Amino acid sequence: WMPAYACQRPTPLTHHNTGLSEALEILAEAAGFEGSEGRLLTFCRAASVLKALPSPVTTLSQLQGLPHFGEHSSRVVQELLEHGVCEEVERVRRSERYQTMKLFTQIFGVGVKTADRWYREGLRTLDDLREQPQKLTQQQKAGLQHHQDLSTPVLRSDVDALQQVVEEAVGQALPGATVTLTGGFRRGKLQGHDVDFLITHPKEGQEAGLLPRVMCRLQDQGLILYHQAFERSFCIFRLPQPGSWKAVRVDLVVAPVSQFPFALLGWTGSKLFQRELRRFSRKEKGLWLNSHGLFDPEQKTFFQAASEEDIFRHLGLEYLPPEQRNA
DNA sequence: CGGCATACG
DNA sequence: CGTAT
DNA sequence: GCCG
Ligand SMILES: [Mg+2]
Ligand SMILES: [Mg+2]
Ligand code: NA
Repeated sequence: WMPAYACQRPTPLTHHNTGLSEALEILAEAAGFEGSEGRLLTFCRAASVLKALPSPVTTLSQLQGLPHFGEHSSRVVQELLEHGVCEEVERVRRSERYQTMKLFTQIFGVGVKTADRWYREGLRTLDDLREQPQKLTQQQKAGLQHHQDLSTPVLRSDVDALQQVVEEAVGQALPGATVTLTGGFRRGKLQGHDVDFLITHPKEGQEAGLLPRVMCRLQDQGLILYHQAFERSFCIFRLPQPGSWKAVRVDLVVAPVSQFPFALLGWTGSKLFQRELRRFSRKEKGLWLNSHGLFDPEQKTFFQAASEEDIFRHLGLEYLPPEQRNA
């Protein structure tokens, strides 16, 4: 009734076990702050299973037979059902370690490893970092200066305005090039913390060298608050606001049209969905999947895809639209 | 017990 | 090390 | 932390 891989089941954006999934994802996040990638994955998977259910979990027995629910995740659900709260989850929420690692990792340019080192040095607040800017990278200085704006959700109305200015710059850099909205917004999200665009051109090869030309034109228009040959660009855009503006994170990605279905699939997510899809491809089908293609290691050949539908078919999976990939 | 996705900047 | 889904 |  419940397949083991998230890519084998539709997962809508809104579901019937929000509180339970949120608690398990706290534990997944905390596992990540401690470098326990294995425990992070299990908690993430257990959370996604609940997102895929057709109704609320009301009794512990309803977890029987569900994949990725063992003693620990089941105990978390049990306590939430009996008391509306899970002691372990609440201890994590208020712990100084969790709050600081979460605060530091959400800085653009700060990963788990950097946040952990700063934590061990006694640092706890953003102003602690600001007072010692000599130890910050140029990327981290940008992320810290813009941290407040980058914490404000991006609205779908913002996305439309950004896509227009991106299309304009893309149109001058390479006539005929196209811009596709990807990421969480393509999955139907109404808010987000960044906007993701995928750029290609219908004539194979014409996209080569395109991203530097796009970036230089965006910068000349005064729209780039920060950015680093290349095919991925992690920028901070200047988004007009009523009587002012705000900083917004935008990712620009280029792919040749031959690889466009794979890049669209990869960059549409969710993150967990893509990990599960690549895991499923390798372990169940013996095929190697990434955002560039799908490789058969036996015949040493790449699978040609003209659409996401092609890719699902070549993996023996039923097609899922982006709005059902919210694992 | 091994494995846990796979890239690019 | 960071970034991305 | 859980699966095969
Ligand atoms: Mg995104
Ligand atoms: Mg992004
Ligand atoms: Na970060």
